[PDB]
Amino acid sequence: QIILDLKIDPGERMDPAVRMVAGVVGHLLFTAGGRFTNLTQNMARQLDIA
Amino acid sequence: FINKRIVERVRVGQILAVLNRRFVAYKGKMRIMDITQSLKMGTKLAAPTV
Amino acid sequence: QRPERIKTTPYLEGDVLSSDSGPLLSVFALQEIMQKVRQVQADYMTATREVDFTVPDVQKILDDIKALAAEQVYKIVKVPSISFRHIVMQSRDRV
Repeated sequence: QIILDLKIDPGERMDPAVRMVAGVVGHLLFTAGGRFTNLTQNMARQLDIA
Repeated sequence: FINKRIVERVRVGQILAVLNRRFVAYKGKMRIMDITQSLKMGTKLAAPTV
Repeated sequence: QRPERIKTTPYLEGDVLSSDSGPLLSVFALQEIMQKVRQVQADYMTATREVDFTVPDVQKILDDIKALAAEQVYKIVKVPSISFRHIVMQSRDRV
């Protein structure tokens, strides 16, 4: 009933290590197929790239 | 001499004979939005440093 | 008192960060939904009928629904209402 996407903010400034670690965390925190999903397809693509 | 028909004397029963064009109108409960500027919304990813 | 919350090892014991509840999260979800559409329609030109995307108070609505269950669709009286009346003319045997 609720799915997530990625927020883009030009004012945000962060270490790239945060994004690379979130890449690992997202695969262990979310479900993306089978019977239901918590993510959009673009969000899964971004997590895969991370 | 111009072949176009600019002024023509017509009867009152002939007035509504110019209705021969197909027009498409969108419903008022919908919305029309121009998203051309959305193609430049992005953020650059910085490389890890030292 | 529930058996699931008994802890016999200090592995699962940690610090309390913050709290959250039901009504707060309901209002928060409504605000998050409305803010996004308002921002999107603000950032780009749109042709549509004007709608003000406000957020109501859910708790008052729930209280009103709860109070609505105490109404009565019937009444208790001692005599019924009059259904027939009479008009007296100048006659003495007809009305």
